[PDB]
Amino acid sequence: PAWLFEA
Amino acid sequence: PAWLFEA
Amino acid sequence: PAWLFEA
Amino acid sequence: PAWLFEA
Amino acid sequence: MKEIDELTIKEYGVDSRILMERAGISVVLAMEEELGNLSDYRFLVLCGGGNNGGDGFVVARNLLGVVKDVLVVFLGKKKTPDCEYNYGLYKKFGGKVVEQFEPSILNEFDVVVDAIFGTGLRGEITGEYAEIINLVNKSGKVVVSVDVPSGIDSNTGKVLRTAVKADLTVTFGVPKIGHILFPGRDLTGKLKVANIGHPVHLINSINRYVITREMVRSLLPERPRDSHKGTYGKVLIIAGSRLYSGAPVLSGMGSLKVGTGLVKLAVPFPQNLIATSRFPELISVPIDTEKGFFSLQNLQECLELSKDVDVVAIGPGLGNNEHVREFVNEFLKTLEKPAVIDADAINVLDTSVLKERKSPAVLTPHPGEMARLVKKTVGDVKYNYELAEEFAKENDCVLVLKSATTIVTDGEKTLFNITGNTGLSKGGSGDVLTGMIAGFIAQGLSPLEASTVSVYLHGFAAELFEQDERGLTASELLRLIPEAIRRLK
Amino acid sequence: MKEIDELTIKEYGVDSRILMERAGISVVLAMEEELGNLSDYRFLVLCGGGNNGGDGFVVARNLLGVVKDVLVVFLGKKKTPDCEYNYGLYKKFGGKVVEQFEPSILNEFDVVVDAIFGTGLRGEITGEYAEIINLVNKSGKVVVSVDVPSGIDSNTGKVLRTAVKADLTVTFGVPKIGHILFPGRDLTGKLKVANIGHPVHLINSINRYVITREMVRSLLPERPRDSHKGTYGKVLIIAGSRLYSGAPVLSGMGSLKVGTGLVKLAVPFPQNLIATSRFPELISVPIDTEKGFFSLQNLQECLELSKDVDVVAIGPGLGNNEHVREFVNEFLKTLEKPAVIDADAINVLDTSVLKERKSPAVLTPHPGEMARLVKKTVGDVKYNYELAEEFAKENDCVLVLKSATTIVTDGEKTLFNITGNTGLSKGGSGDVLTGMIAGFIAQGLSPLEASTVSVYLHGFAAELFEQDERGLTASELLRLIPEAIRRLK
Amino acid sequence: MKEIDELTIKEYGVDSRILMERAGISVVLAMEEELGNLSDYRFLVLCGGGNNGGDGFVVARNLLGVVKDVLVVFLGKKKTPDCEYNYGLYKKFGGKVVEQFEPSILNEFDVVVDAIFGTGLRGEITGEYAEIINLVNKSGKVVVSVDVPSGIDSNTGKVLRTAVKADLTVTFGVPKIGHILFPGRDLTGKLKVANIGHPVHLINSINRYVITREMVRSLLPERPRDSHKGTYGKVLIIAGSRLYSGAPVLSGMGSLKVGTGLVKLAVPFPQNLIATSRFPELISVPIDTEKGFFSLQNLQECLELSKDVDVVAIGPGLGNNEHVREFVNEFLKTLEKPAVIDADAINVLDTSVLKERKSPAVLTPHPGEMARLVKKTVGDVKYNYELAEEFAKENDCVLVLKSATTIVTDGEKTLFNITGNTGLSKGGSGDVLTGMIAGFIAQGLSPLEASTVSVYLHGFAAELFEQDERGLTASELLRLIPEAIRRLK
Ligand SMILES: Nc1ncnc2c1ncn2[C@@H]1O[C@H](COP(=O)(O)OP(=O)(O)OP(=O)(O)O)[C@@H](O)[C@H]1O
Ligand SMILES: Nc1ncnc2c1ncn2[C@@H]1O[C@H](COP(=O)(O)OP(=O)(O)OP(=O)(O)O)[C@@H](O)[C@H]1O
Ligand SMILES: Nc1ncnc2c1ncn2[C@@H]1O[C@H](COP(=O)(O)OP(=O)(O)OP(=O)(O)O)[C@@H](O)[C@H]1O
Ligand SMILES: [K+]
Ligand SMILES: [K+]
Ligand SMILES: [K+]
Ligand SMILES: [Mg+2]
Ligand SMILES: [Mg+2]
Ligand SMILES: [Mg+2]
Repeated sequence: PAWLFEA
Repeated sequence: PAWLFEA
Repeated sequence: PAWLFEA
Repeated sequence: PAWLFEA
Repeated sequence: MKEIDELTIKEYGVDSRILMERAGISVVLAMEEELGNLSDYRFLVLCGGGNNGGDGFVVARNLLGVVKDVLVVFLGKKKTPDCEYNYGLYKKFGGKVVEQFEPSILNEFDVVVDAIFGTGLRGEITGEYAEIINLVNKSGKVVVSVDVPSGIDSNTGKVLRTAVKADLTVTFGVPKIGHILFPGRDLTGKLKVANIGHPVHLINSINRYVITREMVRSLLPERPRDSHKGTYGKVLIIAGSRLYSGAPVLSGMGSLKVGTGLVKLAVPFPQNLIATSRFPELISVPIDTEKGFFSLQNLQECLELSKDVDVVAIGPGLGNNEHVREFVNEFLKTLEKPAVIDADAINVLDTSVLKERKSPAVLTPHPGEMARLVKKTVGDVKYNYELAEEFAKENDCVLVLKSATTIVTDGEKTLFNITGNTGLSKGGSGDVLTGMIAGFIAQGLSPLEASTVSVYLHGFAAELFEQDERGLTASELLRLIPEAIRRLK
Repeated sequence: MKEIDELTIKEYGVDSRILMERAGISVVLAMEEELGNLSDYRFLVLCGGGNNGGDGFVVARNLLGVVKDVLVVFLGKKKTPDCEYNYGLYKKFGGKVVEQFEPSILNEFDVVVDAIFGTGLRGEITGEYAEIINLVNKSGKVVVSVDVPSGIDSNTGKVLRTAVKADLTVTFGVPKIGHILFPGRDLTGKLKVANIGHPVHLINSINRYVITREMVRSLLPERPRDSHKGTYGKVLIIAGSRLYSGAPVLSGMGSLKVGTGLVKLAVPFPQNLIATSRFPELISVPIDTEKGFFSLQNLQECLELSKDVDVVAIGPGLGNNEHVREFVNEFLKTLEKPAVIDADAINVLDTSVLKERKSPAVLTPHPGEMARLVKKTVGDVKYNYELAEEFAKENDCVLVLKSATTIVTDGEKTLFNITGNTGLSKGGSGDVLTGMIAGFIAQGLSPLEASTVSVYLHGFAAELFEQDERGLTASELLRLIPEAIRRLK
Repeated sequence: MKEIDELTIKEYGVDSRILMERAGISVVLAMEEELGNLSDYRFLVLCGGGNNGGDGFVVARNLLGVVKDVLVVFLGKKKTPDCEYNYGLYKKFGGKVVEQFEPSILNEFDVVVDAIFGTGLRGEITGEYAEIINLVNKSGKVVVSVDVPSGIDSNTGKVLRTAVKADLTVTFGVPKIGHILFPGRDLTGKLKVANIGHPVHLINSINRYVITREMVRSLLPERPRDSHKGTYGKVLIIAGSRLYSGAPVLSGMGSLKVGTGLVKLAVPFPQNLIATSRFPELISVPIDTEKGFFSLQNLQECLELSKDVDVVAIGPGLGNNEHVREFVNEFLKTLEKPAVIDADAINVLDTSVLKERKSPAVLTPHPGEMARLVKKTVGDVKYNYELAEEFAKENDCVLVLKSATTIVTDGEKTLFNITGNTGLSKGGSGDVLTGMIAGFIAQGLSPLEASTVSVYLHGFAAELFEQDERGLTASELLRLIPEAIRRLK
């Protein structure tokens, strides 16, 4: 899940 | 898988 | 963490 | 058991 | 909550659009939490013309370019200003809206986001709306409902002709009563409550609450090490008859399993012997009766027995005949101790007696008993929290109206219990709860606190049963109460 | 099934040889599944002159050049066309057939494939055939039976003088009744049912079934979350006497453990107090009797008690004297509720009463009780499914004829139960099952469905007992019912 | 990105306040992810007068009533409109702002939220601002930076006099160059990139990228099963001298470990024998030299050797004297094959030669080599991505400017590599990378793709070293390359 945050 | 054998 | 969601 | 199938 | 939105906008000055954006992003994040990565799913977002639909447009827009496909079917005839702004943004970001719904459209999508109606639902759903909802419900797709599943009345939990059955409901600020009471509770599926930016002071201003683990943990009485049995109170239970010998046992053990110091039963002889044969730590006093039921001839002995206890529970298995009615009413009129009033004591109760009592009371009816107590139908009282509040306020008591969701109120504060399962839909369950309440009152909790803590732990004990819930019995429930208590901490 | 083969050949047009080839290869694959790699074993294949033997030749031929040794002993005097074709193939592929059987031949083989007789067995086995079978049974070798162990009548499960005792039986299309009923069930050893290519529509056309896990799972009633005790029904159990105080308890708990909402017992005082001393969630109504047994003096009170329930179970521990007979028969004649009729209520039953009743009934005799009910010997009724079907049809009832394999029939549909063990061969087991059936009827299942589900779960609960099955008692069986229910899902 | 915000507001029509709200909530959620539950922490939020500070007010406001304490120190002299709206909301929600900073204020807080300057930082930080930042950096508290740690120039990664050292930086939309290049990369601590609602099309419009795992995975060439060595290309490496015998070995193995089919070295005799004594799968051609260095006398033999390969790497350990310069330049002027140009071949390179070549080139300087190539100081070229872009564009080549963050550009596209550690700050590391690049070009990747994939895998291999990174050597790096490749998938 990476809707909000990209690493 | 039970195409061949029913217990 | 429950800033956003309460169960 | 390999009566039917050889790999 | 409508007040809460209004106040946050008009008095705190948060732009309505900011609340709507926060709402929509909550839904997206909740969907991730529940579905994992969203990038492979295809989404059908159904939007009404109100702010529920506006929330839906915010969702649709925030999925654009991140998931496999997004389509909005707009089902209204006009748009509120917030919905309109969001609809405009969705289109400007490249989103596709159609206004015609097509029975086969569900085919090419994996997730339905239900943003048709929220709290603004008014009146029965018909026409296209009904068809679409019935289509969604037959589809087998994952359904996520925005705020409240469309077709649930958010004040009552009733279905207004038809309603969406959700896998996940994302609600804003606080749970709505319609997530809590059935059938709405059933249609809600898994509920997440999202903080969308209301001031915390307003959110805490709601007067109706769901009983939580943390609330019950903070109410559990203390167990000081330098204690003795009297520290933990004394309960008298007046119960049983020649027809109903089991009930006293279940009530008495219910008081002991929640930590009460001393429990005394008064039960017609020889049915009193049944209790100590099963649980010899109970005191079971034999009462000499003419025909196997309490009557006025036993009034004096019961009042005597009452002097040396802190609380009296009365009702389970007394039977219901004229002499029981005379005895129960004269007793309660004279008893100057808190009373827990259940079962057949409710069936015979003269409610004037409640008004004249100086000491407190808890009443624990199921809806059939409530219905007979107020001379209404089961259907009018079932889940009727406002009626329960009026009753408690008029009669100065705590009312515990039992059902899969239990309502606990003193007329000012109302709490809703959601623990439990269908294993409690079986004779003897109520008897246990009655003992628990009396027990907690004896230990020092208020009638309302005692009721809150007991309904939660009673249902939680049921959930801890190891095998299929339908096999649960009251005896096994009793064994589970101390594990429920340990798990609460 | 003979019809099924005929129809698949003559109407669907599958060549008989193709069915025979599919049969034989099933046996080989089943043997692999059960023995692992076959290449090190030596096989003795015994073939009769019929199509069972033809199946055996297909087996023998398919083992050639793959296993250590294969020998066919052909024991018939002539060959059917399919057997002949296969015999020819076996020889053409280099296979050795001998026609003389030699007591020491078993010496040099590891596995015996029994293809002597299948469903074509007619009459007692004698002569060489008997000798060979008796030799195989003394040999200690692995025995695999083609279709049915030779010497079992496939319609009845009886041994026709002598029969092969198999480690593994491979049967075609559907189980035969002789795999299901004893002694055949015992001689079958492990049973595999092979699909040999019959159209599925014909296979599903059989009217007698083995009760399976999947069938019972699909019949279990729903537990809707918004429920209350009345959702799950109310049972009255009329049971017990001064001689037999235990039976009511076991029956009542049996209803509660399968999920029934309310259970009421009517039991002669003071034997009624026994029930709530053990299980205080039971209502145990005291019935005033002259001498400790139900009689006509109790008719009116029992019919009154019946009005407020969904189902009545009657019989366990009533005793059997004239006044019980008068009471049981007058009661059942007037009772307009489903009845579950067991034990002493069967022993006194006037079967005319069953014919005149408008409401349904289930009867649950063991063979001694069935024998007395129809005035036949135990040996004539034991495993006599056709007699059970005629009885159920003539008297408009469901008959549950209890034994290690239980037969459940309404005269149209017959189901066979194979769950359970010898721990159920002990007083009190029947009483439990009676409660279970009544309980499931109260929850909304038909008398036949209720009986199907109860016999399976009752035997399955027995199997879940942790220690040696001979130590199982009814009380421990009751504790196991909710685990059985959980495991079914 | 400033364009990206402007365009999302002015053309897509997202209200600036909505972007600011989304920004602030990202910071809160990121802090939760990194710190767990926030409810016990005390927060000091430092806000400037710009939109970075406005983001900070959104944070502060969203923590009110949920955490132990929140205090804003407002450090500006005026507020932008968005900051002002948010400041107003924070106060309306009951938040405390002070405008005087007090050296001991850090005492009573656990987390500092740095919202002083973001991308609007202009010029050196002095005065109160500097003091506050220096105080925060001495405090030992948890520091969370909003967008960019204050004092880092977000276009360059330089410190403008002083800057906050963050544990966590939450940036919006895309990483900024100042998170990527040092010293800013070091001050950023852990970086999270939050989606605040920009259209995905604009976010993908950025021309400078960070090389990610997923990018490298999609670029790795295929390994078709029906292949042979020529499928995977042929590399010639011209390298080494009597002074520098090791370099050819490291370069040649670098090509083989990334999957190249054939690798040929041309190395002055007898230093060529060094390579096959260590790795006998290398072809190491002896070149006869006058004094141990390549010169024009070897031009013809090298061009001959070039005909039968796909790519040529030249430079590692050649030495740098006039005859090497003449040879390297004449060779490259004639070579009509892609060239990978490193080390001493860069030190002697005439850049006119690059302009006249028809075939492509990759140059792999460290900053000392780049500095000498363009006649500037190390400090002017170090991390100077615009200079690297101009160089690549002017000379038609790919430039790989090596440093802890490596810049890879063809003048149009620029990629930044962040894999690796200080174990690569050791002789021989560069030689390996040169082989890797040539190897990937030989396998079919473009010079730019080959460079992208190689810098990432080279640094990733370093990170997989089991012991302390300072003990890593080039030989051990080579052993790790195939694990890096496996982990990429
Ligand atoms: N489906 C359900 N989910 C959760 N709780 C339930 C459910 N059904 C019943 N209960 C709970 O079990 C208790 C039942 O008490 P009630 O007095 O209705 O019936 P009862 O147990 O037959 O009474 P008695 O104990 O006198 O026989 C209540 O707390 C009720 O809330
Ligand atoms: N060997 C066995 N295998 C499987 N089930 C068995 C076996 N023996 C008995 N049972 C089952 O146990 C139950 C026995 O009931 P039955 O009424 O025969 O005897 P009982 O238990 O003595 O009667 P009561 O309960 O009145 O004492 C039946 O379901 C029967 O099918
Ligand atoms: N601190 C670091 N973090 C990440 N990568 C680094 C670091 N230090 C050096 N490197 C990498 O190691 C390689 C070093 O190559 P460079 O040519 O600078 O020196 P070298 O290895 O001495 O040269 P040679 O291999 O000819 O001896 C480059 O990719 C560089 O990016
Ligand atoms: K909705
Ligand atoms: K056989
Ligand atoms: K900052
Ligand atoms: Mg009750
Ligand atoms: Mg029996
Ligand atoms: Mg180098």
